[PDB]
Amino acid sequence: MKTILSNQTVDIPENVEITLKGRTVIVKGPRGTLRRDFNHINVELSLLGKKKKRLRVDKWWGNRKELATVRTICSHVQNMIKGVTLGFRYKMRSVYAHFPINVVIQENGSLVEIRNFLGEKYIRRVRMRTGVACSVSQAQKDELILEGNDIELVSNSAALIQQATTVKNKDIRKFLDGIYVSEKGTVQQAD
Amino acid sequence: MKASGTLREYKVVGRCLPTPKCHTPPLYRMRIFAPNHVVAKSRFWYFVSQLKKMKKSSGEIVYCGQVFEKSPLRVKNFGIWLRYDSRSGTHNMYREYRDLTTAGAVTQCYRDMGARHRARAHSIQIMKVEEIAAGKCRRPAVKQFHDSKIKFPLPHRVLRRQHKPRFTTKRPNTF
Amino acid sequence: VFRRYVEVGRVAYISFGPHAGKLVAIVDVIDQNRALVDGPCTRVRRQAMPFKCMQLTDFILKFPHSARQKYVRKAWEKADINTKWAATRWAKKIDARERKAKMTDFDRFKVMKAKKMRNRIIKTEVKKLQRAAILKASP
Amino acid sequence: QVLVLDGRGHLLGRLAAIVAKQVLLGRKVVVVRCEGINISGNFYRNKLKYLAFLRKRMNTNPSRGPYHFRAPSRIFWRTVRGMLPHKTKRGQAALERLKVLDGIPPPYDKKKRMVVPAALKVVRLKPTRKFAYLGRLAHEVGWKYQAVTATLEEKRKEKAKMHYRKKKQILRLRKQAEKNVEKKICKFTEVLKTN
RNA sequence: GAAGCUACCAUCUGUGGGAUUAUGACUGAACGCCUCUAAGUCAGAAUCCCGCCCAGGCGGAACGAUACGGCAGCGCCGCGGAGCCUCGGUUGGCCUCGGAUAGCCGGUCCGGGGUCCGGUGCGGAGUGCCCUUCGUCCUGGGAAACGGGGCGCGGCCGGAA
RNA sequence: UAGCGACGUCGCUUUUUGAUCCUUCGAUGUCGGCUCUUCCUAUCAUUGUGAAGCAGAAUUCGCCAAGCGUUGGAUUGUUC
RNA sequence: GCUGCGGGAUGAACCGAACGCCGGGUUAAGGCGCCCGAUGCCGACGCUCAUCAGACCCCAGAAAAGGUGUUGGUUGAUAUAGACAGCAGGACGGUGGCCAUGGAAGUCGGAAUCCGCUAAGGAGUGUGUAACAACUCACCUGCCGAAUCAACUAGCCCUGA
Ligand SMILES: [Mg+2]
Ligand SMILES: [Mg+2]
Ligand SMILES: [Mg+2]
Ligand SMILES: [Mg+2]
Ligand SMILES: [Mg+2]
Ligand SMILES: [Mg+2]
Ligand SMILES: [Mg+2]
Ligand SMILES: [Mg+2]
Ligand SMILES: [Mg+2]
Ligand SMILES: [Mg+2]
Ligand SMILES: [Mg+2]
Ligand SMILES: [Mg+2]
Ligand SMILES: [Mg+2]
Ligand SMILES: [Mg+2]
Ligand SMILES: [Mg+2]
Ligand SMILES: [Mg+2]
Ligand SMILES: [Mg+2]
Ligand SMILES: [Mg+2]
Ligand SMILES: [Mg+2]
Ligand SMILES: [Mg+2]
Ligand SMILES: [Mg+2]
Repeated sequence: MKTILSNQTVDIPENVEITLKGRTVIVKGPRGTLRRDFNHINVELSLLGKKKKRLRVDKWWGNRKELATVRTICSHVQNMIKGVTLGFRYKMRSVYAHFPINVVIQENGSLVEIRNFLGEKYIRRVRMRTGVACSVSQAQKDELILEGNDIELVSNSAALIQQATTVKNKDIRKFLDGIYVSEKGTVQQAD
Repeated sequence: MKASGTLREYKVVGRCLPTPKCHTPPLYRMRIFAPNHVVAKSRFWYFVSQLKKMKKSSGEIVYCGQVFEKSPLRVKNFGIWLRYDSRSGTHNMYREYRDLTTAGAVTQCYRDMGARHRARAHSIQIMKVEEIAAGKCRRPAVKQFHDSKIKFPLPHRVLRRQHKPRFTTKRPNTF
Repeated sequence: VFRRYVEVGRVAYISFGPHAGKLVAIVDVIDQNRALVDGPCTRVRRQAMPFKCMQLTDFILKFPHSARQKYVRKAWEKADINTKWAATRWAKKIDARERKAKMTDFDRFKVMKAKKMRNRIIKTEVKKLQRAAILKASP
Repeated sequence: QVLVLDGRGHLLGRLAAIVAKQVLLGRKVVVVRCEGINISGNFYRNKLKYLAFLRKRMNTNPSRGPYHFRAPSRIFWRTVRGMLPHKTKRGQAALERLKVLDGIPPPYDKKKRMVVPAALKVVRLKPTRKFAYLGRLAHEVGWKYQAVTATLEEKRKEKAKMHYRKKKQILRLRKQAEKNVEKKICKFTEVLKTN
């Protein structure tokens, strides 16, 4: 019905600095930096306040389908702040009912080599997206920790790893085997 | 009915011919929205025939006068009652509009009905038009304007002059 | 971003229409497509004009919403919009366009003759400034 | 006597109609940088339309049938030919006035390009509407010179950048000279008649 | 039974890239939560296109030679002279990229950041320069030290789509 | 409601037959078989998929899907 | 048929209109992005996004049914005596109640269907066990905090195709 104004405010901590040359948002924090182009949203972004620096997102004369993106923008900024402050760590555990899945890292966790998945001789090589590092965690059996900054990259690499081990021509209910993302959290705690 | 251009309010009074069985008819009055007095009288005859036993031959129109708005400079809110007829069946409706004139609100109602429901002017019966206050406005599209200190820009304004400098080295800033 | 807003008390310029070339004061917004405009001191009556018909300016006036003419003209005179309107780079460009359109044949001839004297000296000085910059950047 | 119309940002039909109407009058039109012509609608939608056009072909002899072009300049040329009366002598004579070209060649890099605002995507389509680039659409179907086109475009852009820097330096020197010679140049006529 | 033709009746060879469909997914609001979608991302195939291969357009490029013999003949530069066929124009504009919820100009400092002007664009194509000049001669004021045209010389190819 | 689904009801097709006789009576050579090209999809198999009363195997129901194949004979003029 | 002419691209019957040869003006039906004359109006309001859009009587294509895709309407029911969603807690006793029997202890069945402390628990909305156990729901409550839920109706679009 062409709503007049739709505004959403996002708070910013003291650790991270955020900047905008336009719809482009750049967040600089303790662990690396993030930058995203929002040229396909068509929404106003303005930071205001000293020592607080709250970011408001404003939409004027938007329909029911256009008023939805003003919250997705704030959610993306929240995810960027969370990843640049604490980071995103996905623990993926592998179910290996009979055949043990042998996962190894190739080059600084940028490449995952999976051997002996359901007894197949095929070697599955999955490369991680830039900025995501994977490792075999200790004090636990058959798990992989994938740590990074950008959530849309960490979860993308996790989904790639999960879909690499997929049963074919067999039952999906039966033959429960493969690496599934068990836990999702941050690298830094107490926040 | 065509409802071409802008509509006009007409107060139309009418009564049956004095018959030997009874004289001095009740002289019924109506308030019709029509582009001109001819179709105003026609619609008045149609409505009074649908309501009571009256026809153009057995009856007559005493007075038909243009009605001007009592406050053309004030922004008012109007509640329109519709008795429209769809492709399947006829339905009643209550709409709300914001305009300066009653005829303007009726024009907006006709255009909005024809646009949103594909209802031609043939099957639209304006039941009641009354000015309502801002407190009794149930429509959110109208209620969103009952706020003082209202501020909003005009973003992405069209060029509107695409063909006057049809050939140029410019790219419109649109801001 | 978006340093201009329509509101109760915004003075706007009419780009086209029957009152093209005049300033009006937006009293209130009606139906998100047209607004009531007063323009008491600009010789225009109170009426409704579309948003796309008007162009926004920088000056803002303090009116109560749906105020009368005796209360909007007083604030217009208090803000003193008319005299300060000529002291801007926008009305000056508009008047410049009007004068260029009102040019006559003698005026065009005089402008053409003055261009010969004006542009040539500028060109002969640019030819010296360029060589001066070249000699400066030579070592 | 020629009209050098830029291609980037303009809609296919919205620009082709204007060019077809202006060519029948006698103005020689040259459409430059045709790989940037945008097309309204989804990219997959336009791809499906182009593939449905490709499917149409004479059965008994495909060589002696509909000639499907893969270059975006030739696509724009066929679009303009669809509006021009090419089966008559007037349209045949007008077809040479139109010169559709990919990239900005040497004969046209130095000429200033014109923009038709009646065909610009910014004023034609809503900011939420999807559009497809003719360059990518053509490259996805049997076009091979997109890489070299982009390379030559980068080269000519790096050249025009230095040219504009020189022009801006000249403009700065001109403004400095104008501010320097305040005396001996009154030119009250220029201000009274507003340039 | 030579040579030649011939046989799945002998012999050799038959090859990969992209955008994606169906589908499974990432982030994620609408709708406090959820959701593969509403804006954005990922994988994706005998299907689609191209790569390999087949023929090359009223398509164009690079290079060689370009008419002896005895009077010739044909090219390049500089040329003055006449006549015939064609159809069209009555100053030329020598250029940044890029967006349209943003960008232009100017700049101290450490290609980017900050600050200062302009912003219904005036360092603007509703623009700007050459310009609207009939010619010759005498003589005054302003501007002009580049001179002002080149059948002229040397240095650079300045620029390959 | 994996797979069917009666009593009812709504659609597509001219690969059957039938209804009418609009062009053809100074003639359009009227069955079948052999050879050969192309197209369609309502997919038998093959490529990639979803669901089962899918433990595996073998199967059944759909989705994008016509690129590639869909044979050798006994009797019948036979289509079948 | 006995009939030309302007529109329906095309045409026997459609819409206007009927016909000597010409110049000027206007118009019916129809149309104004280019073919092709005219919207190159600083036209108005609103709907619509399709990976099969849609685009004008005869006329050259489609139905029943469905959509948490949007846009309007109607009848209603809840909510500061703090709802709808989300997070967390309780979800009992008479009673493993009466007809059955290889097993029915709320959960395959027929009839029924109440009672007491409570802040609320239904002789119990579903998953599961051959049955018991277990999960879960109606219901009440703790945190948040102000609107929200359900059924029909018809315009475009989509599946049906
Ligand atoms: Mg199996
Ligand atoms: Mg080819
Ligand atoms: Mg062979
Ligand atoms: Mg998908
Ligand atoms: Mg017959
Ligand atoms: Mg014969
Ligand atoms: Mg024959
Ligand atoms: Mg085939
Ligand atoms: Mg006869
Ligand atoms: Mg007759
Ligand atoms: Mg007739
Ligand atoms: Mg006709
Ligand atoms: Mg009739
Ligand atoms: Mg008729
Ligand atoms: Mg005439
Ligand atoms: Mg008409
Ligand atoms: Mg025309
Ligand atoms: Mg359909
Ligand atoms: Mg037709
Ligand atoms: Mg037919
Ligand atoms: Mg509906």
